[PDB]
Amino acid sequence: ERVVYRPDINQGNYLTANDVSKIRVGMTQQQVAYALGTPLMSDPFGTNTWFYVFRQQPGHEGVTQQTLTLTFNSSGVLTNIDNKPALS
Amino acid sequence: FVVKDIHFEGLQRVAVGAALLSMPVRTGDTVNDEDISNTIRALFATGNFEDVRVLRDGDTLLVQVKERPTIASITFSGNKSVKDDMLKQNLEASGVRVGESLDRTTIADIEKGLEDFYYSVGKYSASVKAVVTPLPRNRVDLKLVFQEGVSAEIQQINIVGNHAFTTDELISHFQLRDEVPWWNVVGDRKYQKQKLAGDLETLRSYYLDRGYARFNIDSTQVSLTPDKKGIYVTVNITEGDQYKLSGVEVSGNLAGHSAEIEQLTKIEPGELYNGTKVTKMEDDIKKLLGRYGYAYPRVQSMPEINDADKTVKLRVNVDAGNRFYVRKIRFEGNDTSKDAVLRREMRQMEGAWLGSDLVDQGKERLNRLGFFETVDTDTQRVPGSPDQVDVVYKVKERNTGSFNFGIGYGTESGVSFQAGVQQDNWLGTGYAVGINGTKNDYQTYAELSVTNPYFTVDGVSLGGRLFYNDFQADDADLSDYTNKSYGTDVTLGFPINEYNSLRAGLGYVHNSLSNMQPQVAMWRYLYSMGEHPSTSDQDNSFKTDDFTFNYGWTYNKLDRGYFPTDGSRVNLTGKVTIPGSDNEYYKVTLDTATYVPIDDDHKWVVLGRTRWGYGDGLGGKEMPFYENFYAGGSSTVRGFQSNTIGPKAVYFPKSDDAVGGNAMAVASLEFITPTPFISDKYANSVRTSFFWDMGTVWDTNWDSSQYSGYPDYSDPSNIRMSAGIALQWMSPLGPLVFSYAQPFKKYDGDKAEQFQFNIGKT
Amino acid sequence: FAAHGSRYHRHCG
Amino acid sequence: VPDNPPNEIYATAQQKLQDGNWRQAITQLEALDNRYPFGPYSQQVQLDLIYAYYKNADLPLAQAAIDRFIRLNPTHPNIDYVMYMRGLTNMALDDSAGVDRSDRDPQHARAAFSDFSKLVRGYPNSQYTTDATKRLVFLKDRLAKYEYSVAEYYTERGAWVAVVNRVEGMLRDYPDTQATRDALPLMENAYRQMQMNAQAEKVAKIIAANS
Amino acid sequence: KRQVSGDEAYLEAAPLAELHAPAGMILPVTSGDYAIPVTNGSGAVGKALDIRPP
Amino acid sequence: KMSPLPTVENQFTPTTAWSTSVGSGIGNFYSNLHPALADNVVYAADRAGLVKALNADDGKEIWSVSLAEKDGWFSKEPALLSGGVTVSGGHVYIGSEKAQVYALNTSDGTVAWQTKVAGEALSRPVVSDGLVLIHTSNGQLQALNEADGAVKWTVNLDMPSLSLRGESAPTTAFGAAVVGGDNGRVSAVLMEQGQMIWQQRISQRLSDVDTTPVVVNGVVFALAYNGNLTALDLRSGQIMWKRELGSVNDFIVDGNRIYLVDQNDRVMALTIDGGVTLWTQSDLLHRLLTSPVLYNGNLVVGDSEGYLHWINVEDGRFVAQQKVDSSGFQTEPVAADGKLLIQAKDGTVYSIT
Ligand SMILES: [Zn+2]
Repeated sequence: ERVVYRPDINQGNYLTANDVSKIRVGMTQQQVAYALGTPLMSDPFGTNTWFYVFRQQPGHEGVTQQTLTLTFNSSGVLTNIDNKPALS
Repeated sequence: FVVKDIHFEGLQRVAVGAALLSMPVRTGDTVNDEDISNTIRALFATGNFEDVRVLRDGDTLLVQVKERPTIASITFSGNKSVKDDMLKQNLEASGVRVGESLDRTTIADIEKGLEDFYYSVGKYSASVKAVVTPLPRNRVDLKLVFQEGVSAEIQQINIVGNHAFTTDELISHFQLRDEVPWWNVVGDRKYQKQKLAGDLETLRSYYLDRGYARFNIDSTQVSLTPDKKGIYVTVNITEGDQYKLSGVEVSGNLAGHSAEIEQLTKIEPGELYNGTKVTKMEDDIKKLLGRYGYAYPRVQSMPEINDADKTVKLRVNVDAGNRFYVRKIRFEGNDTSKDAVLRREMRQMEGAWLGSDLVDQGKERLNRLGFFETVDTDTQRVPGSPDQVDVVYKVKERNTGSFNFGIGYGTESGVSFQAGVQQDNWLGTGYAVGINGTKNDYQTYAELSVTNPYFTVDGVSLGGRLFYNDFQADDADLSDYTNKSYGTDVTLGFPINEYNSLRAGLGYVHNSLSNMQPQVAMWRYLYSMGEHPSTSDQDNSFKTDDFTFNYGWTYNKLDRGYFPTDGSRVNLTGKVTIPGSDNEYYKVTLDTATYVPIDDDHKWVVLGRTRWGYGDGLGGKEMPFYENFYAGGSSTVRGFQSNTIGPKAVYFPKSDDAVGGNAMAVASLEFITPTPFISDKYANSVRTSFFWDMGTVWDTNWDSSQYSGYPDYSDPSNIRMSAGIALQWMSPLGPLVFSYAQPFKKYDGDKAEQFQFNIGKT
Repeated sequence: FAAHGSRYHRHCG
Repeated sequence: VPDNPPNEIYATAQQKLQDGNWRQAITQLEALDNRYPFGPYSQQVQLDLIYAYYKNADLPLAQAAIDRFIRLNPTHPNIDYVMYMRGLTNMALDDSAGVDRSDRDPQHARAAFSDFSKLVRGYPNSQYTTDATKRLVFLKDRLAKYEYSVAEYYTERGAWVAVVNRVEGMLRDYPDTQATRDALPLMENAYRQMQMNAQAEKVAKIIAANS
Repeated sequence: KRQVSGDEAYLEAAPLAELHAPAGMILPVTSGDYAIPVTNGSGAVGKALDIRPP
Repeated sequence: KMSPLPTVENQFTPTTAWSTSVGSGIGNFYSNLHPALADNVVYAADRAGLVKALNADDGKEIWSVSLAEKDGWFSKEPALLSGGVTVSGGHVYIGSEKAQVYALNTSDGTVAWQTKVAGEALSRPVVSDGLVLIHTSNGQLQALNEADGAVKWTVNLDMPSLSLRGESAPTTAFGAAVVGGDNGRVSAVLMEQGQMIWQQRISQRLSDVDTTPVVVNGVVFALAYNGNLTALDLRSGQIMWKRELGSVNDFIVDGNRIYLVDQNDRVMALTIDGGVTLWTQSDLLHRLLTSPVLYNGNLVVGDSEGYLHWINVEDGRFVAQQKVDSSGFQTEPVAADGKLLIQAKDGTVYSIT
């Protein structure tokens, strides 16, 4: 269970309020990359989508995850944003 | 002269076409003696020849040349001080390698290179000679003969200018040594520049830790005796006054965590300056800034000093840096060990933000296993990505299989032998297997064990063993009987914290008893089990089979593994028989050790130890007589002979023979002081102490009312005491400990043993 | 005193 | 070790090289090469030396001999033979004296794959091409199993970003192998664990479409 | 040791098989580095090839 | 390797007059501590301390004193007296490894003044016109006023990375001092302030250090380890003649001849007027010898095995051999006023007829 001496397990991009708050509709991929950093995963099956995930499981507590999905136009212009601050 | 042709002699190996390409002149060119000289000097410049000679023949430009002889054999003689492969590595320089071409003119370069090499080894009087012999087809062989001379040794280490401390206290911590007693292990009198630099920086640290902010080292001289046998070392230093700490301040690219860093940086007023505390503070600042995802936090601190008030003001600068992410972790060199065996020990997660301290501590974790000779690490930026890196580990495996043997002696059990063979990395799987054996005066033991360090990825372990034992009581100064047993166990490990862990498992044991001398305490247990042996005969036997459930718990926060000065250690163990077995009993034990320093330098400390035990039958039956507790001897109560404390046997047709009891309580208290008469250069290697011991053993089931003519063995009030002195150090034969104590409270059946000692591992 | 095994120790009083 | 002219040196060496143990067959070869390094016999001595070192399991010395020859004379007509022998030499280091060897270091297999690819691309009509192709189609699956093992470790450790990236890279590099077809359920499980059901359904469509 | 690989056997394994793309989506683009070159003709396989030098 | 002892017949039988032990000796530590004689009294010393005065004839103690500190848990620390013993006027001057320089009055051994110098004092002090010159281990040369013990002037000299243990005691002539160096260089300084007059390089591992120099009739003779013997003018560092000889031991000049002991332990003779050899006596090779002295018309040299060899200078032949002490002889002998004295590596002091 949780009682055993686990290490800390970090995954994904590191996000902060000061960084996520800078995203506006219509920015290009280069500007989004400059603002947040290159994403560790993207859709491989034929859509221009980036997934930002910030998942932690420290010490002897449970998990906490935040996601941020950005959908880009074929021209490379951001068109939709979806922020989910808490795990289901 | 005009070149009608060029004619070659002596080109047995060097290509004629290569020489024709290599000369500055070709066929049909006008040639004079200047061009002939240019040709011969160019052929000398080619380096393939030793004696070029040219002539103007009647119709050709004649060249007659002896090529450089090819070296076909390299041999050494008299070189036993240094490995042949080391010599081969040394001769890689100056083009001395088999198959190539050379001359006798370069022999002196080899001589001086070898002389310099042995000078670098410390053989200042070494001499070398070479003998060279040619062979047909312009081949040549050489042999090297060596004289090792005498290796120099350090004669004295001196420090001039110190006033705050004695020179011996400063010398005591250095790696180099100028005095080495025959009865101690402190090092060797060899000289190395790396160790000299390490000693210099240790000396600098020793003064920086005690407020001497103005400490400086002026010069260092190394001198050699005219016979080149002794080496002298001297360092010049100067120290100022001590300084006090006035306060700290921090500024830089703090990235919004300024208050959190500031709460960490505060130091109370009035304290002396301390470089260790400054470094720990800046390291903690780096760590705290590192848990927010910065890869390379950089901090720097310089001290501002005021010579009027003797106070120091600390200035700190911090640069947060940037964020990087790990794309992949790769291992290379593990041609035998499985990938998961190395990947289990990492603390950096793949596909997460980078942490430099995590990478370094993962390297340390991987190096602690001992399967590898060396471990290296590199961080490579992946091309085309601004902020992604790859981490690569380099390892080189070593053979983990080994066989070991040992021997020791002591008054507790006499001559002991140990032997075994172990394999720590069976087929590169990470399993550990081994076979072990041991024989004392009164016991013979053998076992075989298998252990899996990772039964679960969190660190839970699983293992077992299969053992055989042969215990003969009368040789241990007990009542006479004989017990031979075998069985098998299986157990689990379960760590819950850095300092403490749990334990549980099952086991099976089969006991066989023989040659039992009749007595009331034993035959009480036999009657309880429901057997009626013959009182007049010694030739009785008994057999039992049992299944047991085991558990335990350990806590360990000691300062260091050898000669500790702080911390505590507690160990608890239990046992209970599940139904279906023959016996029905439980047992529990607990022991404790703790250190409490009373001096700031941790050279005056106080030690306290305890030990408890209890056990009884579940119902109707009793605990078997071969599970009893014992006290007395060097391990438990100094000053008493082994196993003599406790109840005594009463035969059927009373004596000094002890039988032990089913309850025990032991206590001890000890004072540790510095050794008074050993020189301070190695006085810290020997520990001397004074102690006070006490304890008792009693049997709870002794029916006193029916045995009025004998003492009451159920009374725990019979407390024994003793006091004395003991000392220990690391002998060249191994660990060693002496003791001398005298009991000042004893009873009728107790036999004293005032002088006790032990040598080596037993 | 006696050489009980290899240890030398009192078997007496 | 007796001194002799090279005609019967080579005669005896070849007589005891075509049959019998290699331990004495090698010994006359280095003696001949050491005493008479330059001469008509040179190339044949080098090739027989490579063959003896390979078959006697002296793999690093075989590596040294091949690496010496391949740049000493890159214009030899039988360079494809040496090229294939280098391929065999690299392939021989990937196993030892069974337990599955896939988890261990694959750099030797990678070098062997590159070597056989260079051979089959350089000399299509050489006689060794069929066996070279068989060896490299084995090596491809061997390379894929290592990435499968790494993903299978991280799916037990509990790091899902690593699992999806490993499986995606394996799908990009080895698109047509049994290891990838067996490994994509880990990608589906990781997507479902990180609550990315929109991607989990797509991986489910792939696994449903392919048997 | 390890002399078994000098007379290597059982190198033959399962053939490669392509993946099908479902409707309304695409597969990731292949790297192409480990692409297997196509060949023609036939020749000796296994023990039938002579490793002895020319 | 070391040669075996020679066999000789003695034309005379030397005997020990008297022997008195003075604590321990210098031990196995290489040092320059040696006894001194003046006005029929003899002064000796130990490494730990224990400066002792003995009458020349009977060898009986007059007074004794110890310089070590004697406080502790029944333990004491040594003063490490390495500098040689010299006497001038009513004071006795001894150096120390602890950078201390002691001045003891001859009457009762009580300290007159004590001064701390820039480094380890290893050379035997020399007294001249109220100033004492001390050559320290770290290359500093300092002059102390003999009256109060205060520092007068200081001259800094370069020090190589590696060197031989020991320092060159300076000598004085015409109001200017001459001193060797560890860099194979000889320098001359004016006595009053320390003005450098002239400098010259004498030498060719790369070790090259000097012994004490000597000056006669306006020319300066010097010798350097693994280097070259030279002759220099007192006016400037001009070189007249040179040879390939080297030694760490002292050498003596007399009449028209020069006697020295080679670093290979070979006794030789040379002319003042030019670098030519008169005779060579090479059989004590690789036996650790000591610097020679002239006494009773013969050349006397000690041995590290404890033997004392007498050599005739007229043709370079042995005349005597004697066994004295089993401890050995490292430091130089001393001879004056018809007496010859020597101290072993142990504390025993010998008077030889
Ligand atoms: Zn006994």
